Amino acid sequence: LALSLTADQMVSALLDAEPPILYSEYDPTRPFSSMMGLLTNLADRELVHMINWAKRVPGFVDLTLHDQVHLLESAWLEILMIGLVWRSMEHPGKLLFAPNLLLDRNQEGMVEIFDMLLATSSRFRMMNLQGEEFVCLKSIILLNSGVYTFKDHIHRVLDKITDTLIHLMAKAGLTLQQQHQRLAQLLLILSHIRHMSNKGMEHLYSVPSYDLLLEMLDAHRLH
Amino acid sequence: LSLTADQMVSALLDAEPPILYSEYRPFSEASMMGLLTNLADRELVHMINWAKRVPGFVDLTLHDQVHLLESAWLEILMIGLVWRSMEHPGKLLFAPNLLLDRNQGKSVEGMVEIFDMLLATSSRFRMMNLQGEEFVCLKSIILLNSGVYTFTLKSLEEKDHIHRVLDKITDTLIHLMAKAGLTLQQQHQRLAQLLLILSHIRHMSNKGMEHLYSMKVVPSYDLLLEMLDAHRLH
Ligand SMILES: CCCN1CC[C@@H](CCc2ccc([C@@H]3c4ccc(O)cc4CC4(CC4)N3C(=O)c3ccccc3)cc2)C1
Ligand SMILES: CCCN1CC[C@@H](CCc2ccc([C@@H]3c4ccc(O)cc4CC4(CC4)N3C(=O)c3ccccc3)cc2)C1
Repeated sequence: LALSLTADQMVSALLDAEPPILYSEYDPTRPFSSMMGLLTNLADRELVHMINWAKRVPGFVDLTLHDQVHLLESAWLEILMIGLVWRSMEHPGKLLFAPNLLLDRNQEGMVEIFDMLLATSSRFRMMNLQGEEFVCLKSIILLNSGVYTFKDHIHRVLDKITDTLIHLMAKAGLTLQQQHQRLAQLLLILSHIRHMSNKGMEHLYSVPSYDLLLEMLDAHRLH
Repeated sequence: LSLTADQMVSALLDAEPPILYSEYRPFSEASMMGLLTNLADRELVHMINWAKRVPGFVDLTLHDQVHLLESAWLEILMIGLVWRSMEHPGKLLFAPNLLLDRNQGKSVEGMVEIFDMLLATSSRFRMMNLQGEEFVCLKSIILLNSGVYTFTLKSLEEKDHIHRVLDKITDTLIHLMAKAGLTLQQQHQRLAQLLLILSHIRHMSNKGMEHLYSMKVVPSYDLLLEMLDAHRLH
């Protein structure tokens, strides 16, 4: 039934599903120093809203809960990262983790990933990434990050998102050549977001459990 | 940059490296990694020659060429392996005389996880019926794209050039698919499917990089620079 939405209906649904921007849980009256504790706590709170968002991506909830959890397990860090890059676009050289937690690169192994995220924000700024495009990209990360590491339904939803992205670019006046060129440009940034998630995962080990994710998904009560 | 799509395909097909063999030290679990390392080392030399023939690559500085190869070489080995393996379900065709199944990939801690990811990519290629012309385009995208987000006025010019070459490879992939008779819808859908596989190949390369370091092991910047930094005396 979700595969029957029009491109405009798909965009509207994704825009409406957007999660809120959360704040860091630091007392702004106290001394600043604890950064990883604040960032970890923010990420933990941002996961619940991510799950609520995922449940509104058309087609996601037609999957079994087991497969929903596996997609979230694969995608959650990439999704946190692309959200961070999106909100940092208009803050050259800085990362807007929260509206009260804007850090620059001067604030072991952290700067390497900080620089990669700053480079993604700058690429988004160079391409003039639109909000409608960003929500489609985030939905593609959710469905594609865990699809090879477990499928037909996932691929049909991914195809619908590609159609929606192309529709947005055609509506913006791009030529057919510019549409395919921009689609490729946006999807190649996803490979860099995967790379960052991989390197970020290494840095953090230097993971939300299946049960935690399943609990956040709040299963229906008639099994 | 002025090549047509047809000329791009032709240049990429002509640049393709040869399929190398393993030595004919009999094969055993104990000798496996030595055999695979020796093969990869020989493939890397041909990979350098191939890269210099990818349109637009040698227009970049030496330093940037090295950086792009440093970031891409394992992905390139892997996608080559997945392509060689596409017609052999359940097996990885490292060489025509070195065709392994995943039970052979269990002797080393952490190998079977990567082996399975590679088999899954091979299966995906097969389900998509990936064409040879599409493959060489994807391999060229990996070369130009994997390191472009990890690099001055010269750097800005290099990045603009890389993105222009990437755009012409996109145009080439679309041309191939149009020529194959796909609708415009099917063309953008297949372009997206192909490019999303590159995210999985990046993931496999990062996991592979961790596995290689767990064992002992990469081409140094200086080694890659030595092979790329050729003289003109031959
Ligand atoms: C209860 C189960 C355990 N939990 C479950 C979930 C797990 C959470 C681990 C965790 C801890 C911290 C981050 C932040 C963070 C926070 C919010 C954001 O939106 C984005 C980010 C981006 C990010 C990922 C790179 N990050 C860093 O700090 C960082 C930024 C630049 C350079 C180096 C590091 C994300 C994720 C811990
Ligand atoms: C001083 C210079 C040092 N050299 C520089 C170059 C470096 C070479 C390290 C090196 C050693 C071995 C591989 C093989 C290999 C060989 C050929 C192929 O086409 C592809 C592959 C694929 C690959 C990377 C995953 N692999 C494995 O074994 C493997 C396969 C499945 C699961 C787990 C592991 C590649 C690369 C060492």
